[PDB]
Amino acid sequence: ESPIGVVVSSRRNGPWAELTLVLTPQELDQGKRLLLGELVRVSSGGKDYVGMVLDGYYEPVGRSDPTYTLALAHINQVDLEKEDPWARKEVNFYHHRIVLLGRVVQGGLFAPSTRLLPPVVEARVYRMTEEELQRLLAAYAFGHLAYGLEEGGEYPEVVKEVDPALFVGRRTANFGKTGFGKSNENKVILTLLAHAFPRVGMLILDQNAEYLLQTEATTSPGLAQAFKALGIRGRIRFYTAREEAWARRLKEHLGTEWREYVEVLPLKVDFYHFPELAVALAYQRRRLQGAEPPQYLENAFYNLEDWKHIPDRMAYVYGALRKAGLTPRKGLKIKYKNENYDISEEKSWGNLQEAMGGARELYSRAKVFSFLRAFHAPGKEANFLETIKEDLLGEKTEGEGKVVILDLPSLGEAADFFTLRLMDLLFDRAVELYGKRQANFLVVLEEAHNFLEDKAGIFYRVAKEGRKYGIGMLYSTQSPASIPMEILSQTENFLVKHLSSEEDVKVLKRAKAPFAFVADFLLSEPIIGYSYVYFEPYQPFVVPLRVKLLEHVLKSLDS
Amino acid sequence: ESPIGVVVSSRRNGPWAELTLVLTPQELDQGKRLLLGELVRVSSGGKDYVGMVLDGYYEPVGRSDPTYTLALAHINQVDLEKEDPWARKEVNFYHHRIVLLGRVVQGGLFAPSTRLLPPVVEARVYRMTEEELQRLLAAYAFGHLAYGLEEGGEYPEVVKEVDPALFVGRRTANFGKTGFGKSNENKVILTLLAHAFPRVGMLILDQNAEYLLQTEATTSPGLAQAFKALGIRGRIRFYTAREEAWARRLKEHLGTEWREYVEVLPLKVDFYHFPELAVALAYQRRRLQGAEPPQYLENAFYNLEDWKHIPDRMAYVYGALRKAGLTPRKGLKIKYKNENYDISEEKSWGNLQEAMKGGARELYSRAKVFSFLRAFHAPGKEANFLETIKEDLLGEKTEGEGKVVILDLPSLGEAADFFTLRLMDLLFDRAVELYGKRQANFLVVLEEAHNFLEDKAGIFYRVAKEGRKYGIGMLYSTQSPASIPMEILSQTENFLVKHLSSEEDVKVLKRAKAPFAFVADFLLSEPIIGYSYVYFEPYQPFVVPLRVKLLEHVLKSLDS
DNA sequence: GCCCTTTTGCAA
DNA sequence: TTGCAAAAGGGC
Ligand SMILES: Nc1ncnc2c1ncn2[C@@H]1O[C@H](COP(=O)(O)OP(=O)(O)NP(=O)(O)O)[C@@H](O)[C@H]1O
Ligand SMILES: Nc1ncnc2c1ncn2[C@@H]1O[C@H](COP(=O)(O)OP(=O)(O)NP(=O)(O)O)[C@@H](O)[C@H]1O
Repeated sequence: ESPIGVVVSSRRNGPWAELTLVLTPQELDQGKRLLLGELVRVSSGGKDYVGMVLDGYYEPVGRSDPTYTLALAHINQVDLEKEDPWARKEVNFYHHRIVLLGRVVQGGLFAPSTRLLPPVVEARVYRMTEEELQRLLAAYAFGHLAYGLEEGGEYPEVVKEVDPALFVGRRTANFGKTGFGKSNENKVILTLLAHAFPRVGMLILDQNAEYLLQTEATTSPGLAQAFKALGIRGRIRFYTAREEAWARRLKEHLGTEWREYVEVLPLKVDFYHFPELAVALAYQRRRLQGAEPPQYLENAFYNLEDWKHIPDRMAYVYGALRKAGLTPRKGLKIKYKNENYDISEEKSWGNLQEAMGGARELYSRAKVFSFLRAFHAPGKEANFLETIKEDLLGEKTEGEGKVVILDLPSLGEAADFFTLRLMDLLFDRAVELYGKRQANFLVVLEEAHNFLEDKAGIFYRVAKEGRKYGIGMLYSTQSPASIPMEILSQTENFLVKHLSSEEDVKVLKRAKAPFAFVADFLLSEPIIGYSYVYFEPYQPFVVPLRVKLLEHVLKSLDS
Repeated sequence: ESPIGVVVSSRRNGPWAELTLVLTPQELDQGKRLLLGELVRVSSGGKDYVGMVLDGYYEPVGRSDPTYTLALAHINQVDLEKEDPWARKEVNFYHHRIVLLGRVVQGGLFAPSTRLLPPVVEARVYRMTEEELQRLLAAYAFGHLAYGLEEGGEYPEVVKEVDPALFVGRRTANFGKTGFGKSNENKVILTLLAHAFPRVGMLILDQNAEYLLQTEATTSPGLAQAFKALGIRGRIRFYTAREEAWARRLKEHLGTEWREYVEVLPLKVDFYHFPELAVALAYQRRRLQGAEPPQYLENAFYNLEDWKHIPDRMAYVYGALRKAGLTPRKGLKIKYKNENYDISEEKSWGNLQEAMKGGARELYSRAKVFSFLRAFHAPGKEANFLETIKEDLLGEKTEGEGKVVILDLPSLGEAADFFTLRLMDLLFDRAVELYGKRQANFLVVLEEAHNFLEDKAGIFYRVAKEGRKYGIGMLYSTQSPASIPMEILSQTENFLVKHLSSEEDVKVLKRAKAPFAFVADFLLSEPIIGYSYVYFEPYQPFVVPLRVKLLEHVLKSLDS
């Protein structure tokens, strides 16, 4: 409980304040060392700061010639330690560099950096204890502090706790090369949130079919299995286009009672039941792809509801839908003029075609509804977009919280349009509902480099304006250089694993200043599960961690 | 009132002169210190300058070895403040570097930089007093000077005040990261202006439904609640397409007397009363698009006034409107040929269509071009919200009344962009027409400015360029300096910058304004909420940190 | 984004 | 039958 060394300098180096430290022969012989990246406590005029050891080098102290002294001692076979204690007391020194991150304020928020530079004769450096480290961090264990693989740098009793106030309404980045634990960390965080704070909903853009169920050895279990193990019931809603296959897999991997944990829903709708929905999708495709809508589509989009009362116009619309190539359910009847036809049968379909208001233009241009074949399935009668919107922002659903997983791969090549439409609809509804209830849901999207780019930027709008409505993002990109700076600069949290490239670390430092002190560690130490966590404004400095395996988390939390 | 240290050097570092300062051990022991970014007064040849503390470092003075001395003292375990004062007295020095921003001359005008380099022997540095700082800032508090979160570096008695000369007629910028106080600062400025100078009109292009009512604990209260607290009556005009819902909210929050503070109007009009408005909107829509509106549309737009006197042409126009989809009110009559139909009924409409020219027939045939107008149509309104807003802002009856206009853009849906562009064009044209008879004297609040100031041909771009002549101000927030063109950034007069994380943002800011080169490190390193770097031209052409105030505290203080 | 084609409808 | 206007899909 005394200073490690003696401070012999200080300065302002860029936007940070440093101070040099010297370790004397006594402290070096006793066995006191300092690991690079360690956190120390600096006292200057009665105040306690937080420092991080950056560098370390050897330099002569006083008027000495260490090279000559050591070379001569080696030549003469003179054992310095046992024979010349007075010669081992004038070369045994060592310098260090320390950077003042900020000052911890009691009952308040960590004050970053410092505008005051301490004189040399009024600064001390004390090693930090476990209680102080816990007070620094804590102010459901998600990981514990650890400095590299060095012995004595592991602190299993210092942990970082998951808290909805850290993730809800704020963007979180997740970087790290392949096989280093991004998905495992995401699963751990989501499981802990769902288990501890059941009032938070999530929307998962499952791009790789790895979240609901995972059985290969190349990754940890999935959310469905985790929920079953933890005892969470009736919180997962799964939307897929392969309902039967996924139900078979779920039954196999969860037993005969899988329906108590997962609700499987289809991504199909009978467009002969929602012609207005079909028109809206066709009209919105143009806007979502840059260009402006045609007038013959604007007119229909605005007037279809009125058209519904004119049987002839409705017959025109249904004929356009059928001519597009959408197979109807067996037993449909049209009423052109005052005669009932059967578009399901080829004979009556041709009769109606030859027997046959803006609906005429729609029938002529019905070659534009062909892209809707992906989402069309006869006899469904369930608007999945409305179902998702109600699940996420229902009046009564407030509180309980729901987890929504979308099986994007099952949608073929329409996944991009479907995701853009869903995001636009959800954000518009959230903006409308402002003041009546907060959205309070978290958007999870892996391979975010794909989604964070478009015309009109639905995801740009979500990232840059979701804070007010409690709409938080948590994206994994695997390479910082692939994310636009316009979105990188708006990210509050960070979770960076090992990054091999140099451009990646340079971009990370450029986007977030405090990440310049760990670039060398990231470059040189390829360790799996080792992450540097940064959280504004509660913990505005980089801290290393050893993330926990999902199996271990489940086993520990079962009790 | 004694020099803090001793000047021991000076030079011309690039375009700025600088000089080094030394703090002696006696002063260091007394407790004197200098904070980075602090403002100090420099005396040289009978003229006082204004300097900023830039850097600080430790360097040995004289023939000494501080490293060896301190290491030996530590080894021998001798307290360095009670046992060996003569050894502690030769290593307790410290250097500072100071930059001269300029000197104030005549009536507060700021002479920039300096062509004269002061000799070391006759240059002194005095700490600046509260009176001097107040004079510096001055020539209804908005924020008090503060140097970071360092205790002892805060001056609650030094404030920057709100004055229409600062804002109206000049462009202001409001940058910062997401969640740091841009909206709160905007609301503070607006509330102070509306409480102090009631002859300044505003136009808030609301985009998130936050400037009228705000109850969620994620932003400061709304302007409606602020006005209710401050006792300002009959000054807010709300334009929205959700009259009933907003009336419910106002009733449930402002109380039962809410109609005194907020006046609600709808964004819907009946186009059967303003066919000229319908045709003008349809014609303007395409021009705001690519270009070259069709000849028939041009002809209709120019000659509808003449058409008004011909019932046959007007019947063709009304038939076109009805065919587009717009619903007329019950009991409408059309005089075609020599007959009076009732287009509100199916059979009458069919008969008229069967019965049915200088340009009206082509419009009737191409009736699908008016479909988009169904996003504004509501039978039985006869309001012309565009004209009403024009009278509210640039009306000749006001000559100073104070009118706060808030537009609920989200309610419109996908027509908000076109509506905003058309309204801005109309307002600017009217203001240009009014030049030489009366000034507009109003401010245009704009949020998410990067959406509007992108294209060089935009009406918002032209307003930003040419509004000062006619008295039209601006105040835009964008969250990122990199998203605004340099052409606008250079010409902007006022700045209010919060924490910025990206190096590109700070580089852009310093490229646009040279004096912002001394605060890049602070911006990058300190993520403080509510901390602002204000720079106002031309009276205060240097960066001064502030501590913006919460709207709740501003209200509670102004009540007295 | 930008630049041609095809089609319909109303002259003549 | 031809010429001209105006809207919407293709290629690059
Ligand atoms: N904290 C950890 N401790 C130990 N092993 C871990 C840890 N995190 C991950 N792993 C191992 O790393 C493997 C890959 O994890 P994974 O979550 O797929 O990384 P990843 O970021 O998703 N790579 P990828 O998503 O394919 O780009 C797992 O199967 C584990 O064996
Ligand atoms: N000067 C201040 N002092 C204390 N809290 C503040 C101050 N300014 C803002 N806040 C708080 O900071 C949060 C964000 O407020 P807000 O003004 O909406 O920031 P913002 O910049 O408008 N967010 P954004 O529109 O995305 O940039 C709220 O909780 C405010 O109460």
